[PDB]
Amino acid sequence: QRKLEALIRDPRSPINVESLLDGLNSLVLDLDFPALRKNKNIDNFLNRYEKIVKKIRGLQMKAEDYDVVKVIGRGAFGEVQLVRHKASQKVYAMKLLSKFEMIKRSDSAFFWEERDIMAFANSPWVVQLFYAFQDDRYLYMVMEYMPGGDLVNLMSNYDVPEKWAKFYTAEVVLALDAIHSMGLIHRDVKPDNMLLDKHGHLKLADFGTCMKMDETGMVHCDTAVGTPDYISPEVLKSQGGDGFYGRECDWWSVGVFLYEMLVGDTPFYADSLVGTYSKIMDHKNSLCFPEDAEISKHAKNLICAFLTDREVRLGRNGVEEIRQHPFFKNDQWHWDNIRETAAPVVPELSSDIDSSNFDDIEDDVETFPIPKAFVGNQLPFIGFTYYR
Amino acid sequence: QRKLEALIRDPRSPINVESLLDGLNSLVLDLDFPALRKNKNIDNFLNRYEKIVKKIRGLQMKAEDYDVVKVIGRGAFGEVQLVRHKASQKVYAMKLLSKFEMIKRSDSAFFWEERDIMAFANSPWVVQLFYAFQDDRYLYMVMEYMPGGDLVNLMSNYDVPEKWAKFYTAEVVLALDAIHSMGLIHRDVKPDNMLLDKHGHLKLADFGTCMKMDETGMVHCDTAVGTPDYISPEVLKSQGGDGFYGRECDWWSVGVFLYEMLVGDTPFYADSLVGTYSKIMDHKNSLCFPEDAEISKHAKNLICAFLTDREVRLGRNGVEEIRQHPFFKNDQWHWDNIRETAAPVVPELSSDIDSSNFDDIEDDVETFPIPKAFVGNQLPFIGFTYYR
Ligand SMILES: NCc1ccc(Oc2ccc3c(c2)B(O)OC3)c(F)c1
Ligand SMILES: NCc1ccc(Oc2ccc3c(c2)B(O)OC3)c(F)c1
Repeated sequence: QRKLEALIRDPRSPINVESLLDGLNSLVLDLDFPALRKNKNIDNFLNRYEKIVKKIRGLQMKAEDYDVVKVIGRGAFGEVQLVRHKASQKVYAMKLLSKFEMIKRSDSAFFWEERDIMAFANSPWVVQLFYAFQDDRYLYMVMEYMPGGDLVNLMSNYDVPEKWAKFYTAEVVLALDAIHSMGLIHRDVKPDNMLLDKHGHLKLADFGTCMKMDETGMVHCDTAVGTPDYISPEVLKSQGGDGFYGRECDWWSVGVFLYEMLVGDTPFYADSLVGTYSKIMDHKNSLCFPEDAEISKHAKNLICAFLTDREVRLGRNGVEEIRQHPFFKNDQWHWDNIRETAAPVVPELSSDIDSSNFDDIEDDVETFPIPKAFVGNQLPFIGFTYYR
Repeated sequence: QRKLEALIRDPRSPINVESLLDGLNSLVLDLDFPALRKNKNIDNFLNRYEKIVKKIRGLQMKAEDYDVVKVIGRGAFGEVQLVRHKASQKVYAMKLLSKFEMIKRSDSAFFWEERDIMAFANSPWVVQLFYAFQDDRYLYMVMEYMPGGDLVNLMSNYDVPEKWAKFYTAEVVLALDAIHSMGLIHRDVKPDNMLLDKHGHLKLADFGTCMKMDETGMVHCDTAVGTPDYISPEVLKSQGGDGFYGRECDWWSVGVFLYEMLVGDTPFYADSLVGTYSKIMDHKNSLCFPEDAEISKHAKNLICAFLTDREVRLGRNGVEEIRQHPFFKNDQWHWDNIRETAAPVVPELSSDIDSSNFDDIEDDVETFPIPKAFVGNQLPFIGFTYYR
């Protein structure tokens, strides 16, 4: 009778208070309908709790506590908004995820690992999450705002020297090492999910595709997860069932990354997905540099090191072999202190709501149909709420 | 964001932790069925919480923490058991209430007031409740054990003098005054629900029929609640709709009580319910003493005082008029100290599990059918769990 309390005090546990509240709240949201209320038990339940649940809901953190400055990103499950918290006037980034879409597109569990990583990493490479909350429509995540934009934007606005590539890649390595050391594989590494902070130092951003490893160091996965241009071949083949893979796959991607950075296009680019896949599987005979784009011998090697079968891939036998590859030899920074050194491009920013390093998003509302019997659409999202 | 915590810390509140747990637990109990688990959302929910809920359930207080010494009472919703708590070896009385029967007989909300009264009265006249807990089958209430039995038993085993009647009635008065002062009407006063403690002093026992009063001091009730022999006529007539009644009705019953005690039969006894009702409505011309049973002039008056219309009933204008009625004049005790004086009959008891003052109960299992859709049978019982 003494453990239990600590169970509920524990911020990491699924039956800590906020989750329990999520419970009453999601239960109520999922039972309060005229059709279901024809059931006495459901009716006489709601009469008891419908009131205090509303009150609770008010005391909670809510979307209206924040001003929305501007939408800095948008995708198929929601948006990311620049915001300012009213009472404190502090600026944040806030990710909205449509509960309606997640149910519809049957993809309603990809955020747990994102939650816990951002909540608990306590790492300079992992964008921090301060609060996680929700309402009948969305999930919200309040994050430290990374004002530097992403590496896509940098590469879109720069011909990148190696001196720089050596830096950013280095930082990607340490970042991926942190996640790996937490027992997780990133699975969707790419400049898109690499954000530069106020000083121009990377943090990994989107973790919707993360997965925990075995006591060994592997994942049994039967679905391909990732983004065509950067998917490694071990992960592509896993699709066809019985796939047993590990962290090596992220290093593949770190590979493509550096190619993209230096050469200027992706190393398996195509006019199609089939044309990207089929060519990634032929990585042996398909990877090739332009003569004109003269990348160095050391840089050339690091790429090919990553771009090969998993059994021979740089990183197969530790991160150490990666770190001490000679392409990372330089005067500017050591691996002890890279993130406290003067990054290649420091963001010019006017104010705490300067979002110039992000593109302008357009702006151009769909909710669940009323149920006739109990379907339980809010059940997937119980345990999501989190307070610093 | 600061109130809320205190809300949940508050033992009186419905969203205090135990209730929240009751929530997850009852949700799980009501969703874990093959039929419903064909619903993805319900399935993928249970997979997350089914495990820790079981663990929680183990850490909880449970029926197996108690030995069952013997069944000291049984009725249509359950039993009352003498018990001993294993770890502490302390004896208690424990009331079981069948969840299955309460759903079936559509009477699943009569225990809340019983819970709170016994939990929170902090009164010598109100049997104390130490813990309230539950499982898929029953509700359990762990109470201080009243080893003296009830006043039915005493009257069954004694020709009662007035000196005694003056005492017990007195104690009933103070007891009913306490409940009244808590904003509640008892509605089922009768010796059955009067238990003598170790020293032979009354406490009121069953509160399944209690009701809170208005800011005025009344109850709007359209159902007759009580037990034929002791129902007052105002409450009988309330049945026929539009009944507005108050605490006076308990004093009616305190009336019958004293009659039963002194004369030896109930003052509206019959071979039937119709014969009991119809005769209670004629209380004007129907109440009458036996000449042989010579009750005193003062005692005679107190009865008739209670046994009359509500508008003229002793107690209509306060408890004071009751207290200083001359039938209560005596040398033994004052109203300041009655309960610390030497009761009329002190229980002879051999051990802490002596239940000689209770009858032997026989002993001669019916649970819910598996649901096909969500019905919510555990919803009525969310918020019942309580720990000292
Ligand atoms: N897979 C593409 C992607 C990249 C980044 C995403 O999230 C963001 C976007 C922008 C910012 C942040 C987080 B953040 O913490 O500061 C600014 C995001 F939601 C999706
Ligand atoms: N309406 C009849 C009735 C009377 C008393 C009831 O409960 C009991 C019975 C016996 C005991 C207790 C409580 B208790 O706290 O000590 C002994 C009870 F459950 C029903």
